[PDB]
Amino acid sequence: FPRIWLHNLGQHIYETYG
Repeated sequence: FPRIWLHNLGQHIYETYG
């Protein structure tokens, strides 16, 4: 489940387009 540490990685993308 992406909910694991794979979920915090999605937050990085936001900074790239933030």
